[PDB]
Amino acid sequence: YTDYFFDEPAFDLHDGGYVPLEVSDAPEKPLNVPPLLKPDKETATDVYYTVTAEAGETQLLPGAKTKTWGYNTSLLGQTIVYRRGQHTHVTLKNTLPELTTFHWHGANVSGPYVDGGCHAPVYPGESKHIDFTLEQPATTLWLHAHPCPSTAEQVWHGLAAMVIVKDDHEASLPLPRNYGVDDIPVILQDRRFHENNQWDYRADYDPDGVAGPTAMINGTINPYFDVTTQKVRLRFLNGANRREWRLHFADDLPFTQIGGDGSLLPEPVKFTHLMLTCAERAEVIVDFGQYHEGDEVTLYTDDVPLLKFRIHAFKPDQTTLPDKLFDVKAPVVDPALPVRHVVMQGMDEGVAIDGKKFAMQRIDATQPIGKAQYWDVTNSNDAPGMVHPFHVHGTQFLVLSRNGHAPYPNEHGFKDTIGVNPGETVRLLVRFDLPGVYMYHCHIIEHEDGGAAAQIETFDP
Amino acid sequence: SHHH
Ligand SMILES: [Cu+2]
Ligand SMILES: [Cu+2]
Ligand SMILES: [Cu+2]
Ligand SMILES: [Cu+2]
Ligand SMILES: [Cu+2]
Ligand SMILES: [Cu+2]
Ligand SMILES: [Cu+2]
Repeated sequence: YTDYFFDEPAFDLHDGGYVPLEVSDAPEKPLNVPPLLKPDKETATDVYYTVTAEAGETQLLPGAKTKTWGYNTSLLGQTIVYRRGQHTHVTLKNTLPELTTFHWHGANVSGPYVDGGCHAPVYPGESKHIDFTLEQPATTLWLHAHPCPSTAEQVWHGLAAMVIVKDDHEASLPLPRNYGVDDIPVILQDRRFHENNQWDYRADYDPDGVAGPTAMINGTINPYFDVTTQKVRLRFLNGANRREWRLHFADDLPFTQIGGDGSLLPEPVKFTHLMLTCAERAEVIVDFGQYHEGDEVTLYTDDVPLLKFRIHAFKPDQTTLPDKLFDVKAPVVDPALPVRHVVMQGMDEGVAIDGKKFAMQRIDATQPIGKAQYWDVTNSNDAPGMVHPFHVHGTQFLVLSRNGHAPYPNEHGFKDTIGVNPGETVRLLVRFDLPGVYMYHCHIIEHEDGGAAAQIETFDP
Repeated sequence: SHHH
């Protein structure tokens, strides 16, 4: 028995071109925690932010600095806090040598301009302004680049940032919430270092997914984290181009998932082993109560150590989580509407959706706003296949079934990305609140760039 | 506990 929910035969580690992680010989160092991006101005009703994509240099390994890109920093980005109900104004500035896109993955905003996908280019040296008001539950989202094609290369350079959404309900729960002390991002990525400590996407390119052997956690090699509280909230984001993370602690220390892509979970779910596909988020609580000062607990993926938790002195907490975290209010399907069938096909260069590759001017589907529809999403890859993380812009969906059976224990909240196993049909409940144009695609980023993407137009009827 |  595998400890994870996905189908073992389909794990990334069965690919012929699989790249194992190796522990780097680089020095151990403190986990970089990206600072909170300070607003330009904030009132209760409004918040103003400037977000600048920029090119710089980061000391990742001894010797030469790695050339990297980031938002408001050299690599990755400062964490951006949004609040449900607050009118948000954002100045998007591009100081890169390439055009880019500012994609708010999981933010229910209008498409395709505010959404910041393929049709929202910001050229070098120019600025754009956007505004929106999030009307969605508290969760962890993220920002990343999304020029079509060239998404994979821009993310590789380092254009990803964690986005936190706050709401009244979540503020009232007994959760670690002191950012950088007991509540931290865990942005899981891999890279390959070449001569002079540089990255080289083009040398490492593979149409089925790029992965390197060195794990990078919040832009840090060989990180440790100093624990100064009994409980810690980890916001896991899989920011890798392709790699799956199979997370567990030494000695199978339990942890509890309280959150998924789009919302808190309806109920807490206890885990010893958690698998995350690309773009998935999982918020977990780890209780270090059994441990004493000077102890050490290692977070692993498979047999490879990722992050070392060094236990300092902490005040007792021993709080309980309620049995119910969040009320999931499922919409009613519109019974006039057919079941939508979406089929992901191919591997390597042959990836496609419903028989076609992406065309920027072509609309592939329509759906009325405010009306929930069943989407049946199929991964048609015969064995041996791979888990395809399917993502829909502009919405948070609910998962109803997997091959006619229950979703996984941690998939009863709102989600925007779901891993579809080979041969599997998952049934989703999908509603768009806002009119415009939205993409759906595989979130193995090389698959997206290789054309495994379609666009849907939503309209007011 | 090795993994896989
Ligand atoms: Cu206003
Ligand atoms: Cu404005
Ligand atoms: Cu994304
Ligand atoms: Cu997205
Ligand atoms: Cu184990
Ligand atoms: Cu996308
Ligand atoms: Cu794919």
